[PDB]
Amino acid sequence: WLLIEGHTIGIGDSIADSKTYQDIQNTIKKAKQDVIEVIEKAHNNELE
Amino acid sequence: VGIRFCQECNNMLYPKEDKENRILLYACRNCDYQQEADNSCIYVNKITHEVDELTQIIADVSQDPTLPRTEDHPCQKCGHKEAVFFQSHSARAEDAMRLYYVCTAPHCGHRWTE
Ligand SMILES: [Zn+2]
Ligand SMILES: [Zn+2]
Repeated sequence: WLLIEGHTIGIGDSIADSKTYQDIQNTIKKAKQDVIEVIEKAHNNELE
Repeated sequence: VGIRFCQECNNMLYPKEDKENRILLYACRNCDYQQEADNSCIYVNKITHEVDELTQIIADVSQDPTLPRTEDHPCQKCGHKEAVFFQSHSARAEDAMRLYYVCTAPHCGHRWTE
């Protein structure tokens, strides 16, 4: 039956929507900002 | 506090007290030289090492190319609104990540921590 249906995999299966890329970049930027904040706290000696 | 050697015998000195006058008389044991103890102290030990690293940070680290450089936190003796910072990187001295700053002027070097 798979002869009829067939299966595959390609670049189209790895590309996501532009909105997804924007959300992912926003999440990464927020994470980087948060770790910058916590390392700043550690540098200034307030991390209990 | 420190350590002294001879005046005429170039040899190291131990501590000792005076049986008669009751005064700490640092006396050579390899020879017969003595002196009165002006300090009146014999031994000190800082096991936890409160002594901050500022007493031994070298000034010329400022002109190291590879360290960071921050514009804020200007120096005190001279304004010179740009300096460098770097962690202690000294195992067992203290478990405090306080950044150590040193001014980067050609002849300055006033060090501080904040
Ligand atoms: Zn001697
Ligand atoms: Zn300075």
